[PDB]
Amino acid sequence: VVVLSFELLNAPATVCGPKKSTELVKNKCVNFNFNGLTGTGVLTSSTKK
Amino acid sequence: IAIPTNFSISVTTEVLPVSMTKTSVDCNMYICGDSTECSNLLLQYGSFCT
Ligand SMILES: *[C@@H]1O[C@H](CO)[C@@H](O)[C@H](O)[C@H]1NC(C)=O
Repeated sequence: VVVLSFELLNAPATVCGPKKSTELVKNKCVNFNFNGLTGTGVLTSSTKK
Repeated sequence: IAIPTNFSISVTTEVLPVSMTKTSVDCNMYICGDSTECSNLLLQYGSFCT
């Protein structure tokens, strides 16, 4: 018996799933996915810290 | 009997509201946003938003 325990936080990812990354596209209503954070919107360069 | 011999003139200020601010809401971007997976599910709840 193998028991796996998962933890999903705001920390950087260590164990991650196999997916083929694409090129970043800005100023366009697209569907994104960053760390399991799928959504819909436009991407714009930021100035936040 | 009592009868006045002089008088004064006063100015009184009273206030009362007339109107408020006009507001509007959009259900499809408040309840869901840009998620099309729950737009179809909100469509199954009838015509509350109308
Ligand atoms: C009535 O009141 C005004 C204001 O105080 C004053 O100027 C005037 O002299 C008064 N009238 C009399 C008859 O005293």
